[PDB]
Amino acid sequence: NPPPPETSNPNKPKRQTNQLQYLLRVVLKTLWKHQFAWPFQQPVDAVKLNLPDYYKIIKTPMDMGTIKKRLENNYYWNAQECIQDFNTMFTNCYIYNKPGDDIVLMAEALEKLFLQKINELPTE
Ligand SMILES: Cc1sc2c(c1C)C(c1ccc(Cl)cc1)=N[C@@H](CC(=O)NCCOCCOCCNC(=O)C[C@@H]1N=C(c3ccc(Cl)cc3)c3c(sc(C)c3C)-n3c(C)nnc31)c1nnc(C)n1-2
Repeated sequence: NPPPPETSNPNKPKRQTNQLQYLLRVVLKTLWKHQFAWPFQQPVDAVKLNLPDYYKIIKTPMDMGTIKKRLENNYYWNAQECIQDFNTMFTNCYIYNKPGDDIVLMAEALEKLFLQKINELPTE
């Protein structure tokens, strides 16, 4: 297992935004409470899951556990940076797995929920 994605950067000035607050308050909390959140609340444990090829195949690993920390650490520069991490997290799941897999069906539901909630976003 690699080290997790960084959750802070001393050279990146901390920053907070109306949308970044909404993404932590509204968007992240919804998916984190969702029944399908559990495979995404932390980085993929390739060791525990016996996935030797994962971190060779998945070049940009991302998870909601990382996203939660970054929103709480004001690591994100703007909402768009947080949004892309969510999409990257779903994409990794989609490409690494096979069609019909349960983890795909769950990621679909979580992604439709993610998109439904960011239609309700301010502007910045
Ligand atoms: C004694 C033997 S016999 C034997 C072997 C040996 C040693 C060998 C072998 C290998 C190397 C060497 Cl040198 C020598 C031998 N190889 C095996 C076969 C082999 O190569 N295995 C390793 C490759 O496995 C890849 C396929 O993995 C399928 C499962 N996918 C996942 O886990 C993805 C993962 N899913 C879920 C998930 C799933 C379902 C649900 Cl509802 C929800 C989530 C998930 C997350 S996070 C999380 C916390 C979970 C639970 N998650 C995310 C996010 N995104 N994705 C995932 C083999 N083949 N023929 C023979 C004979 N052998």
